[PDB]
Amino acid sequence: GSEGHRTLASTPALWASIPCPRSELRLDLVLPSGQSFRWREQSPAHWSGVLADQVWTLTQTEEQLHCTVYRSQASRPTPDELEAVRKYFQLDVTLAQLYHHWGSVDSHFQEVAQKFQGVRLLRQDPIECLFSFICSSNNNIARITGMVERLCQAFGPRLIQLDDVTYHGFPSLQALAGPEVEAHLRKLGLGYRARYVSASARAILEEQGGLAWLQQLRESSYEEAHKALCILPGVGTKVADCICLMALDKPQAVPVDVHMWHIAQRDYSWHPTTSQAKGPSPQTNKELGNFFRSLWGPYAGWAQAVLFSADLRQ
DNA sequence: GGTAGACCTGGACGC
DNA sequence: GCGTCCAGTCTACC
Repeated sequence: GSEGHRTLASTPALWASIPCPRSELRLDLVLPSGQSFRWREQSPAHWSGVLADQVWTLTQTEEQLHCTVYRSQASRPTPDELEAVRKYFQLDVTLAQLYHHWGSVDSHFQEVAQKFQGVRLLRQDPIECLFSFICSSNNNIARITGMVERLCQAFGPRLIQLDDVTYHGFPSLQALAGPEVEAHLRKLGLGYRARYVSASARAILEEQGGLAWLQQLRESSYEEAHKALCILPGVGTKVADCICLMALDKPQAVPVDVHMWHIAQRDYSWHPTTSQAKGPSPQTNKELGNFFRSLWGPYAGWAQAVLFSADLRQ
């Protein structure tokens, strides 16, 4: 009853709603699609994870996004806490308006969008986003998901326990910059990226001015922001774009990877022009990003997520 | 300036 | 069953 992960049906009084039609958000298409790696569908149609330093479980009906929080006598999420959810899913951005625009300038998008509605971008914390995607390079979402979980378990603050799952907040720069972190991360199966994590945590704390340097990129320009991030070990052009798009409010950033290359070739018959190489490379990857920006506009990164998510389902 | 080529770790084939 | 293919970043040369 009062134990384990909650379900909308079991603990009715322990759920608050936020007006949100499935056309504006589809949890099943957003939470497991490689944006954030910290959400799990513990119960069918119920996703649990850490949001703003607290554990939440989210579920939705046709017109509502039901939220419950685990902090203190159990109670309903307050209006202020629900506002944390709204900000995380950037609910002030009307997805139906973006879908209309992209579909208007791109016939292929319109065709796909019809079947994959509700794919929006999460507004993530800079640190979590930075290190989660450092773990993403040359890897698959399933494996990345485990790496991130073990990393948080070992270096992140212990939050709450539901059933046999103990939730952890994301590790601080200081913790990731700690001694022997690399070796520990290797035993945790992060592979060569273990070095990237330690190396990048130390570089930020003792070379770039710390957390302030990162959070500052949020007001800087996409070009500026993307440039500064590539300085970090393990952070190439794709990772930097992921961070710009998902944590630094740069909606035009388009992370170029294997999926986008297949998509470009299969669905748009795209081929590099300003570059001589016919395959992925720093120049062609860059050109591909500009191509998608010219095609979709200021929110090209968001449109990317729609096709990426839909390309995942296959 | 622009490349082949290792670099962790499995799940997924193919034979 | 076992050796590949596959889900970016770094770097030693050309």
